[PDB]
Amino acid sequence: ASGVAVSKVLHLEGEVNKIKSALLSTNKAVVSLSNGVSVLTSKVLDLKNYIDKQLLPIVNKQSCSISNIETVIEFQQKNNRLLEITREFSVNAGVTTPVSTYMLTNSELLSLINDMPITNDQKKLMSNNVQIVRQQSYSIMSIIKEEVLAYVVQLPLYGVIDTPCWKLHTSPLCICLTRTDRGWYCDNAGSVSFFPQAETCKVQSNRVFCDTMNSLTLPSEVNLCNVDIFNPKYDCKIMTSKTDVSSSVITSLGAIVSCYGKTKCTASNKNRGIIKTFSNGCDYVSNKGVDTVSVGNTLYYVNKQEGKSLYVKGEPIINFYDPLVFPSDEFDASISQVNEKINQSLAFIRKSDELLGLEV
Amino acid sequence: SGVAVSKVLHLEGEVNKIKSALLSTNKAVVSLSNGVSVLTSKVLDLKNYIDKQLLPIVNKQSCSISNIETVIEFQQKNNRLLEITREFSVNAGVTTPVSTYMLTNSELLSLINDMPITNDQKKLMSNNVQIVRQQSYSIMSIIKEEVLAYVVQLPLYGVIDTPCWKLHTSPLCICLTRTDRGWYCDNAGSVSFFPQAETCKVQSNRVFCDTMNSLTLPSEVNLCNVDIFNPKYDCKIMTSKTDVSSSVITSLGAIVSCYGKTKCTASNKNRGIIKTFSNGCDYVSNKGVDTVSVGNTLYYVNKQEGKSLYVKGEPIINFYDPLVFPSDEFDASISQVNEKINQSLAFIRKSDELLG
Amino acid sequence: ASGVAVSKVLHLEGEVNKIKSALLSTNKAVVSLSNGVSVLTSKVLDLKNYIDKQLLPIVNKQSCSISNIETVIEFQQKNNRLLEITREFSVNAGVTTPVSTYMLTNSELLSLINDMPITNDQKKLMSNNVQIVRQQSYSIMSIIKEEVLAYVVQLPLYGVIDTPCWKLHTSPLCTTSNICLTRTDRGWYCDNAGSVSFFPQAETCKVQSNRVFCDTMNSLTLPSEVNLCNVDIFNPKYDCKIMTSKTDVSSSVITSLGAIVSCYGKTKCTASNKNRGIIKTFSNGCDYVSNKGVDTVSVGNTLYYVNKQEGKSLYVKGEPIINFYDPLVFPSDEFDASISQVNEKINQSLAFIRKSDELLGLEV
Amino acid sequence: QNITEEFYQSTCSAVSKGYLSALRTGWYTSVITIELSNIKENKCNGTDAKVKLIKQELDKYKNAVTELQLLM
Amino acid sequence: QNITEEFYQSTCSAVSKGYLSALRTGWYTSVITIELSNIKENKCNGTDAKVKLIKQELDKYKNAVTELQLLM
Amino acid sequence: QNITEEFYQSTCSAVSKGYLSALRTGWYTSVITIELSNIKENKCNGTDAKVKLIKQELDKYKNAVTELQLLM
Repeated sequence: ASGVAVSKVLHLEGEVNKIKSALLSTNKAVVSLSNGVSVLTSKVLDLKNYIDKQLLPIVNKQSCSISNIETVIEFQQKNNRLLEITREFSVNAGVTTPVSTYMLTNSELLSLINDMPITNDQKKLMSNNVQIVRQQSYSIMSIIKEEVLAYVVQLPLYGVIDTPCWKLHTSPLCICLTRTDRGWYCDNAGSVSFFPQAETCKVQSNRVFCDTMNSLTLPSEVNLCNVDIFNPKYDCKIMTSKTDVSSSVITSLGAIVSCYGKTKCTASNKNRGIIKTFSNGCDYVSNKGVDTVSVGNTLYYVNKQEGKSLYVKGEPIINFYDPLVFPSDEFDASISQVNEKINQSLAFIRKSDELLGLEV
Repeated sequence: SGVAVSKVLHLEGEVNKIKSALLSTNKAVVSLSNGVSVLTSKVLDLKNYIDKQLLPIVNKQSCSISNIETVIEFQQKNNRLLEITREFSVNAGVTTPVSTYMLTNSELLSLINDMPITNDQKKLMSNNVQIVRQQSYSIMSIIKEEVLAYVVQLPLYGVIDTPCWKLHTSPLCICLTRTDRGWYCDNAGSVSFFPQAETCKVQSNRVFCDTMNSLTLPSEVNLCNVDIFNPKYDCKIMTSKTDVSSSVITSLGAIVSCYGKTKCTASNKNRGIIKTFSNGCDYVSNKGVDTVSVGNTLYYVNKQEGKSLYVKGEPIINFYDPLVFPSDEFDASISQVNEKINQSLAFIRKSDELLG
Repeated sequence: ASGVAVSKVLHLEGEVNKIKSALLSTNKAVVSLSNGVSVLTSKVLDLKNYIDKQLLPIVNKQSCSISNIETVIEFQQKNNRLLEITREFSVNAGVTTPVSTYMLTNSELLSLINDMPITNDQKKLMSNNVQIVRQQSYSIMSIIKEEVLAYVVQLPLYGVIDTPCWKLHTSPLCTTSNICLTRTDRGWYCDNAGSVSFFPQAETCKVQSNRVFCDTMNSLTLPSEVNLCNVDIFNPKYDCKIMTSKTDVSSSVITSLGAIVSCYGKTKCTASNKNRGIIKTFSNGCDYVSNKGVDTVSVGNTLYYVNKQEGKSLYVKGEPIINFYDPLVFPSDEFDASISQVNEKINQSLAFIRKSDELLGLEV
Repeated sequence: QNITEEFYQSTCSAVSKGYLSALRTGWYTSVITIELSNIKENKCNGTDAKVKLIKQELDKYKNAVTELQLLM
Repeated sequence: QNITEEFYQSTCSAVSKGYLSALRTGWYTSVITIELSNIKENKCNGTDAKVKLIKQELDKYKNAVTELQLLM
Repeated sequence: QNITEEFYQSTCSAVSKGYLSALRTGWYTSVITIELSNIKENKCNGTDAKVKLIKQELDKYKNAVTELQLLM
């Protein structure tokens, strides 16, 4: 139909120009996308450069400080003991007593004891009273260098053991007399050893530990001084007075009272108050039944007074460590979606090339 | 022939060009696909760095800091328990004086206002907490991992507010020297006498003694201060058949006993030698004399004031420089990238619209 | 109306329709890519928001804790000494002895010594025995505020020096019913200005080498005649301080260079030696034994040690502590190479479009 | 100044008058007790695997307490 | 060896000759002073909000100083 | 109870019988030695460049050891 055929060719002269425009828009479309991606790309690069130049170095300085710190803290833990010993020698100018448990631990003390040149009876005794042994010991710094410290421990050796001791107390008697040989007495080889300074004897339970260094040796006759002062077999060490006098001496299992003159004394009890009044003379009172004794206006305590309990509570300390976790899986899913979209974008192009037809 | 083949054929010379046009446009799109594939892998590897390499290190560090903090806080919240175990460790379980770790001031006062004594005694101790701490013991009693227990043992005073006095003695010239030096305090109608210096503490006009190792005497011993052969109490004396000379330094001065061919002299830090002693017993006051010199040995009647020392300290500073990110600018560039994609889809929608 | 021409026209539909489809696929191709990049973009945005909102703040809290910690640790290091001094005053209720090396360092002690009002002979002596001087000193807290601590150090001044001293030991002595004597004036003796000073408490004298350091405070002054008491007790020139006993008695006193033995009555004594055992038996009387040849002495059943007994060495080993710091490094260079490749691909993608526009044409 | 000093030439000696006494004649005993603020150790991998500070601190402490337990 | 020892049988006693004296007869007093290297606390949010180490350290110290202030 | 107490009115005095002795008459000396677990300082840039903790800790220690070396 001659005239429809011209209508066709018009559709088309006219088609080619439209498909020209079509393609111009498609190109601008592709240029827009190029730019997005150029920008996006630079923003990824800057992101990495943040991590590498800004973040990473800070995370290393911190790894280093933490290492420094830990090391220091571990210095003080792994030298806890060397460090305590130098504090001790520092405070006391190089000679301490008693021998601390930093200076000499229990398994070491026992070690040394089972090596001392003494009988098993002595070795056994010391093994039970490690406390007293430590207090009669010295610790004498001997060689000190940066990487090693050295010091002599000096423990006591007992020349005799398991002998009857006894502690003597005295009060006035009424002219007046007072025995001036108070203190500890222990039997030594056929004689009595007498220790007159309280500082030299330690006592733990029924057990006594004295230092013979400043002791006096006496004949066994001194014990007759306990019943008769003018005992003709040993002249008693006494102190006189031409005037009335009165006081109280507090012993270990009670207390002596010497009440002479116009002075008034009385033993009381924490439940019944005053339970005895002393007349002129020498009485003795047991710490079982009496709790205080009162000479004139001064008050003696025959027993330790039990007091108020104190209690300091503590709370558990807690450590809050909240870890940082990343959404790895979801992420990979989105990147897996992005590779999927590129795969099919190349499909659509391969399809298009095929109509031109480039095959690839 | 009814159509103009010349329009048809011309309309081809164009068609081949637009074919080429589109082949280049495809290659253009294939190039971009590849960029994005590479870029995509580099984002993935970036995340995997953060998740596998960086994140775990940031957690190990959160953990070490927790460990450390805890340890440091252990030593702060047990400051006191830890001092007490050091004390008992050093002294083998019995200390004196009673430290302030062992017993704090509000606790010491707590215990004092609970002691079975008068308000006059409670008040006295409250003012001299120092002396009271030095006459106390601290005896470890029960020790387990989670709790420590120990008896504090404070002193109780049976009498208070009594006249005390401290006696000094020097030689006198045959020669005599009184051998009853030491403190003296009035006890119920008698004098208590404390002969070891170690047993008495003194703070101001106040004295604190321990009756434990004391001798009880009649009030007649005080006549020994004026007359030695006092017929009412035989004085404890020590003789010598030969000339002798020395000096005793007291609290408010100093005694001098200068006998024989010995030369003594009291001096003063401003005028030097201000007195020469002849044979006999003189006494010198610490107000006017500063040193006394028996023979060649030199006694100091007063503490010599010395050189001040001073150790300066500097404030320690802590440099914490925080790490901040350019959030806003960034979002602006990503906002730009979404804008470009929006209009890239516009240009395609436009193009599809011309195709049907 | 028709002919070949009608063919050619259907042919031009022929190619033109194919190139229409070609372009439809190319558009869908571009829409696919747009979406990829939209997703990728959001995933980069979320990546940054992780670093900014989640990671960054934790890295700052940590910078802060490390600062806090360091400061605290540095507090205890830069106040090591102030902090030891408060511990000392705290433990002893404000008065310590001896004067620690926290309280007073060596260069300071020497500083003070060369400033004391004494002769160079005394200044020199103290300089050598800093140990003894520290043990005869006190340290008395005086003013204590939060930012500053103050305390008096109290060192001893020696009124005389370089005088003959000697230490006297005594044991019992006995007629052979018998009587006994024991001299009760044991202790140190030092010459003071024409008289002897006598120190009877062991606590008051320190001794270092041939050097003695006593405190005149609780001392007795005696005439030089007391020294005749060492040879004759009933010396008519000074009545000796003695203690009697009407009964036999026997013991041992251990001195510095040996040991005295007093063996009377039915008691048996013997000096032994760590190599030959018992090397002497004492008869009734007073003997003396040197610490060079004798190692123990044995009165009755009690055993005296004339010399310190050397014992077992102990040794506590230590190991070097190590610090493992393994730094975190990033593959910067390779990365840049991939990003450099991605910019290269975009460059040539624009080339291919510019080429295409040129055939349409748009000159660029 | 309450404290003064008389010197007796007759008996070579000085006395220091004017002090006020306080004679100890008894003991007061109170039992003080103290709890430990314990540390609950949170277990996790730290920076250095050989460094167990929390533990090494408790060990150190449990040890000091053991040495003392053995003095009795 | 300057130190020797004579033994007198006549008077059961040993003497140890050859020491050199130094008798204390006075006191020298010097006033030492020591400043604190204080810590200026930088305020910011840390790892654990309940842990204020800088403060707890000063508190600890201010306390030790208070207890001593009360001995006078 | 092994420990008892007799009181003699005749001689104002109390005796406490029933103890068992242990008289020191000698010394036993043992030489203990102790090594330092030293710290090998790993050198690197930390958080604050002015803070050299490892060093300041050794310095502190080397000092304590110097003061003691000077007592001999």
